Amino acid sequence: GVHVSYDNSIRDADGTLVQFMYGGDAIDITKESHMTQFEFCLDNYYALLKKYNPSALIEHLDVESALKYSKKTLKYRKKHSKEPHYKQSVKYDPVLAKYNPAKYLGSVSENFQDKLESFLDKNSKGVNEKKFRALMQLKYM
Amino acid sequence: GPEDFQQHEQIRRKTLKEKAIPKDQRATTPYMTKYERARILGTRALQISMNAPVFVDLEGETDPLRIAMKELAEKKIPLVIRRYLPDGSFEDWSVEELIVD
Amino acid sequence: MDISKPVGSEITSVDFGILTAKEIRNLSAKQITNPTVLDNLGHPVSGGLYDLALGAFLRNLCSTCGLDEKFCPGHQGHIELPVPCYNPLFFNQLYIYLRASCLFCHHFRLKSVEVHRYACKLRLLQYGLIDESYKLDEITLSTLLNELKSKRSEYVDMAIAKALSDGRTTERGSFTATVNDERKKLVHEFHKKLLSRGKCDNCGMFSPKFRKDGFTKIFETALNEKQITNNRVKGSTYILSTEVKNILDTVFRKEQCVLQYVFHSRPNLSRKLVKADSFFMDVLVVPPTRFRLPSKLGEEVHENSQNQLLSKVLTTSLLIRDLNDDLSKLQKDKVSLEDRRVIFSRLMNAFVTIQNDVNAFIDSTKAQGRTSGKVPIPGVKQALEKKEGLFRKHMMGKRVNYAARSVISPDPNIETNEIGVPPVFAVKLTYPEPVTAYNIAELRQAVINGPDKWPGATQIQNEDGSLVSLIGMSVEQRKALANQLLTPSSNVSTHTLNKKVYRHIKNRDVVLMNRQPTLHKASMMGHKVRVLPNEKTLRLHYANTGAYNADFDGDEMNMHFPQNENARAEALNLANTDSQYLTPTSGSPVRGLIQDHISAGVWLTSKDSF
Amino acid sequence: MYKTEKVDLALNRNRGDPITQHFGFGNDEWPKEWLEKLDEDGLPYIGTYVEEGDPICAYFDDTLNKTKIKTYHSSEPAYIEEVNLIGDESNKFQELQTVSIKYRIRRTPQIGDKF
Amino acid sequence: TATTLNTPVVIHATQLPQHVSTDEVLQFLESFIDEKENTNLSSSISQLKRIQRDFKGLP
Amino acid sequence: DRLLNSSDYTQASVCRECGSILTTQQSVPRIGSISTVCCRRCSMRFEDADSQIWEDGQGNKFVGGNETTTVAIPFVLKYLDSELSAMGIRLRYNVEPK
Amino acid sequence: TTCQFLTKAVLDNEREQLDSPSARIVVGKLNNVGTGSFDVLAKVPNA
Amino acid sequence: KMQYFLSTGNLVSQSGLDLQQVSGYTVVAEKINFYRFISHFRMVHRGSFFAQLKTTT
Amino acid sequence: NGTSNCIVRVPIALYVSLAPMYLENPLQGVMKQHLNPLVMKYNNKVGGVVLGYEGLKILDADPLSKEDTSEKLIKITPDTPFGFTWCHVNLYVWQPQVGDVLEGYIFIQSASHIGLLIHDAFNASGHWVDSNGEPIDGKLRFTVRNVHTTGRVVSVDGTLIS
RNA sequence: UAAAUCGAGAG
DNA sequence: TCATACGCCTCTCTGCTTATCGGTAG
DNA sequence: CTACCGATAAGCAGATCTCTCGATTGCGTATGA
Ligand SMILES: Nc1ncnc2c1ncn2[C@@H]1O[C@H](COP(=O)(O)CP(=O)(O)OP(=O)(O)O)[C@@H](O)[C@H]1O
Ligand SMILES: [Mg+2]
Ligand SMILES: [Zn+2]
Ligand SMILES: [Zn+2]
Ligand SMILES: [Zn+2]
Repeated sequence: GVHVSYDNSIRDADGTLVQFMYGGDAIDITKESHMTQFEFCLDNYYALLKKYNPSALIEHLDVESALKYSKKTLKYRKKHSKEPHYKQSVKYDPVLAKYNPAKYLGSVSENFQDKLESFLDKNSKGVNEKKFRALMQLKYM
Repeated sequence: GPEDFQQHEQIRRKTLKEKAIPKDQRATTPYMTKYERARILGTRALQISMNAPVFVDLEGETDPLRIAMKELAEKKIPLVIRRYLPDGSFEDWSVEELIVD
Repeated sequence: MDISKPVGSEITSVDFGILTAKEIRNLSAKQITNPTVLDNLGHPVSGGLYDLALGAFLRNLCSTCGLDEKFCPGHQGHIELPVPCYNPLFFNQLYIYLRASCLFCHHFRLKSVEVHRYACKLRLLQYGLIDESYKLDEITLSTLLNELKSKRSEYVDMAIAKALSDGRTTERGSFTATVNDERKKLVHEFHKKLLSRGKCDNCGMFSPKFRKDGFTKIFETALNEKQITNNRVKGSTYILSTEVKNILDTVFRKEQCVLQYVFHSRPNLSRKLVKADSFFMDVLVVPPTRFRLPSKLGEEVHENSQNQLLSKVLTTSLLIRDLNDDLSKLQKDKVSLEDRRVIFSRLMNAFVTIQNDVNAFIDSTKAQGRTSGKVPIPGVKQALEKKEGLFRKHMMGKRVNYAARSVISPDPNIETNEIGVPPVFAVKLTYPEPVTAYNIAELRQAVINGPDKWPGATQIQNEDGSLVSLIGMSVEQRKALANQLLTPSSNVSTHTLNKKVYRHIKNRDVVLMNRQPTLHKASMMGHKVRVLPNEKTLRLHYANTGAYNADFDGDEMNMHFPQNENARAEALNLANTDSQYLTPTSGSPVRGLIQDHISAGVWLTSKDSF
Repeated sequence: MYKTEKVDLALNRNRGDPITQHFGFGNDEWPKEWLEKLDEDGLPYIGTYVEEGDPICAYFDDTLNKTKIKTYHSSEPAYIEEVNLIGDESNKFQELQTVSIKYRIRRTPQIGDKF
Repeated sequence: TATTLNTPVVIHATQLPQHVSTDEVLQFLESFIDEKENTNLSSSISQLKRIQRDFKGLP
Repeated sequence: DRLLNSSDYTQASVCRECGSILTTQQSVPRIGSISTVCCRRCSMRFEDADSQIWEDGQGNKFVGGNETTTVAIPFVLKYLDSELSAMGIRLRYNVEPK
Repeated sequence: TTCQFLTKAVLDNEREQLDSPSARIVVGKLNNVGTGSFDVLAKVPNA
Repeated sequence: KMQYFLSTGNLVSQSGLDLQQVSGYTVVAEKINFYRFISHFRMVHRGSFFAQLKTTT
Repeated sequence: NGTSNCIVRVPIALYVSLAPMYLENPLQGVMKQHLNPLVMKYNNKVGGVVLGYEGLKILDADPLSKEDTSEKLIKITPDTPFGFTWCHVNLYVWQPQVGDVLEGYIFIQSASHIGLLIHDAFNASGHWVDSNGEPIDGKLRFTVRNVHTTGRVVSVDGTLIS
């Protein structure tokens, strides 16, 4: 009976909540295959962009709030990374908790965002980091 | 004709109105899920097979499902999707606002 | 299902309940009296188990609705048991409630304050106040007890009132898994505490201790030597079903306050009082003749097992009724003590045997009495319980129309998403295409071709459900029917409908193709159909074998044909084989060429090949 | 394929009642097309093509006063191979009651046949 | 017949009956056919045209 | 489609208030009438009480109870409900457009 | 244990709303998972 | 009685004959092929009592 | 007639089914599917034989929509393209009442029964001598003590005495 | 046309 | 003498549930 | 001192994919023939 609801929170048929997010990220296991392959995505950027068409996915999307909160939270965690697990008092919850990942571009997981930032920092490459980040955030959405 | 039915009708419509989520605050996925697309295509094909009026050019097509897919491509399907939330509240999206893929 | 026959009403919810003796007497169409199913001639006998008021039998018109066998829904009947009989389902509850009760003050052996606290807790949990129930315990704070009862009741009344106004609960009560668990735990603890302590504190009197020997006999033990002393200071017989029924009826009438919340998981909006004459069945309900039809070989006719059980029921009932009549004359004509005593012992044995009989009728395992036997007739419970029972074999899985099965053979010449449908399957499986302006030419050609030449049609379902078969029609008749395919309907009621042509499965259709055991999603996809007119095997491409886990091996797998547009569009899109490229187990791909295509690629892609 | 079936007429009158069903043809208006697969004594000709719906044996019953026929009960076409008339060990020289009929079905190798 | 194609599933009356106001049924009778013909072949008009003139004149 | 629409689909009548499927039945017309579907439990015998009364097949006259609708249910559900009624358990089905 | 769970549900008059797939299958209702997790309405242009 | 035993496989006895199982004592000597036929006469069974226990030793 | 209107307007709230072919013309589709057959037929729920209707409405399934919107919502059943929706319409129904006075003509006369035609549209069931000697004519006041409605058309019976 | 038990098999 | 209807005619796992021997306060 | 409360010891109850064939169906007895 347990199934994904329209709140992105999975729950049983009667209504009792089991998880607030599918695995914490609400990403499909079938479509997770090429979300970490940053090299492959960079290589086929043009084909992936033609597939996704971000131009037609703007009038029904919000792009700024989720990205701002994600940057703030990322800086917060980086500042507080060298802290014990129990002492890490929560002031900024993960962006997925508040902003719907299916409606707010940039509301991605902490693991995916960390991997994307590490790849963009270690690999300095016409595609710039901004367009690649936007494409991969749309891919996550 | 009793008020013992008027009261029931009034309370039913009141509960239904309190259930509906206003268009200004629906917070679901703007995209059309695969299940929604499949159900819309099937229902439109059923209606076409039952002699409902069509809006697209029938370029030598005999499959109601194919006609439904053509209408969905042209975004001329006159159907409204009532997404249901776990408590009972619903948001009345239509195929026009919903974007495919 | 016919898409031209819409149904408006829907079964929103189902609530269980216990049938009362009054309604079934009002509901029934006839009372079954004699235990003779069939007479010498085989004609149904009035008052028997196959009475014509219980449903049309064979060629006999039903005497209740006046309809033939195929048209008679089957009207239920009832029988009148002579003595109230214990329901074998509720016998544990009967035992629990007969124990932990006082026969003198007609209350439970628990304190009135304790049962009031439990009733208040259960009433709070009815609406879902899972916290107020625990907060009620801290109101501990002979004459003050009446005030304590009011204080707890006042707290319960306002706790519900504040929860209903602000929207935390509606008047129907909130029921969730955790409140159900808390209610179950509370009820279990309540029963355990009830059964624990004797010496009923309402009047301070010891009560006899009951015992059971099977599910039909209940005995009680008198008070012991130390126990018999204190009974008068205040100032292993066999008990009867009638007197236990009276005792429990009076006890329930006295303790309705707690019993209502014990016997309801939701607020009792119906306000109906619970009664102890619910574990006791004075009337049995016989299923209609349609559900009790007899088995039939070519000649070997076998009786219904339910009919045998009900006939034995009626035999025992008639014997008891005759013995009671003989008991009456032995009393008006006064005789010696033993003369009535022997037949009274026989009557008690008859009561015991009718209890065992009803226990056997409901539950086969609870039956007592078997020396050698051949096979113990399953009860109605045995018809719904095991893997072969009604549930797991007839609603959790059913045999399906419009579906085929055969051996699979490979075919690398189909487009890795299609199925090779043999022409033998292609002439039997059909789809109900309704005729329209765009479908008229194709369906006219199919009707003209007929049920034997693929592509073709086998039936032409009219607007008013009239099915016209094309099996025994000539070419001229089929041509005339195709000409009369799309015509303006004269009937006003059927002016919104059009004829449906049961066309053969064409090349554009989609089928569900499944292999057992289905260990995951991929073992049941939807392939497009390709009609290969050679032989009689379902021909499958080579990529699907990895997901289906089959070899062309003598392996067999089914092929279901969905019969409506929703299922077509939803097997073509959601269940189609293209969408199952990656299994959800770990996201790894599951399709691809297997054995010689790999070697061919290794040899072709080597740089030694020009 | 070799398959045999036993046409036991004396299976409904299992009691001591005398014979009420005899092999052969009655005097009613039975169809004349029954003689294209059945002999004069209500038995199938040897080497006969029998398919679904084709008569297998003709028996006459003294009660219904009609000529009824048993029927082949398989979709696979078959050939009549052997017809045996089984007698009764009882002293009573009863009529022909039980008859054994053997079929022959050509199992040529089609695809799907395991080798 | 009597299917969900020509008969309502439920025909509950919402309110109490109300007699005809303004004393003239012609405010509806003259406008009933005005919106009808400006099928139903079950004497739906044949026997319905005999109830309008009687309140006005003679048949 | 695999479990109901193509296995045991039946448009069985149902009573709106009693919520029972096999308690309903058909009536016997007098002359040129219509065999309307009626509920046995709903109907009251004419002793305890035209187009208001319906009779059974044995000549008994029952008044009232002639409100019911049609629902799409499997037949095995009806068989299970009959088996439960044999156990003394009543299943009540709530019909939406009451 | 169809018998045991039937008594435990009929003693307390457990009304069920037909939410799990098993109940909907028993009563022959459209499921609530997947394509049955929503309704479909028609935009009719009347006067 | 012996013909019934042969035609059904069930062993009806008042002592049990020191044999654990009751049914499945006679099998039809199938003649699909001579290998099958001759294999019928050389086979042995551990007993139908051993066809249900889960001890694979 | 007998100083009684006998023509009562009874609004109803009926649950109907709309065909897929009546989608761009839904109100007319509903009226032609359900309301037109009810004309000139005796319906017990409304009270009597319906003479007509006016003021058809379709109850929207989107409550937040206005009450004057020209585009309404019909609920489509999962198993069937047919749509079900509530409706509101006023029914003009002839409502005879038992024990009252009704005026009706006589068209067909028989040996036993007298054929009374109320407004020449209420079927019911050779000059002779009356109480005053006047020949039997159509104009008379009869009673409605007994009403026949088992047949396809409702009928009334009665006698001059009250 | 049935229903149960046993036996022999296929994946 | 002798036939068919009536009357029966012994080698696995998880809990739950009840009964009975110890202890603490009053 | 003795009743309420636990803590084992024992017993009890419920469990441990589809498809095709074939074969088979009780003794026992007791009275009207
Ligand atoms: N008890 C059982 N349950 C389910 N499936 C079974 C089964 N017993 C056998 N099978 C089937 O028998 C077939 C054997 O296939 P597998 O042994 O699993 C692949 P394999 O070992 O590579 O065979 P190969 O050596 O012939 O190439 C499977 O398709 C399996 O479904
Ligand atoms: Mg294989
Ligand atoms: Zn009947
Ligand atoms: Zn007491
Ligand atoms: Zn009812």
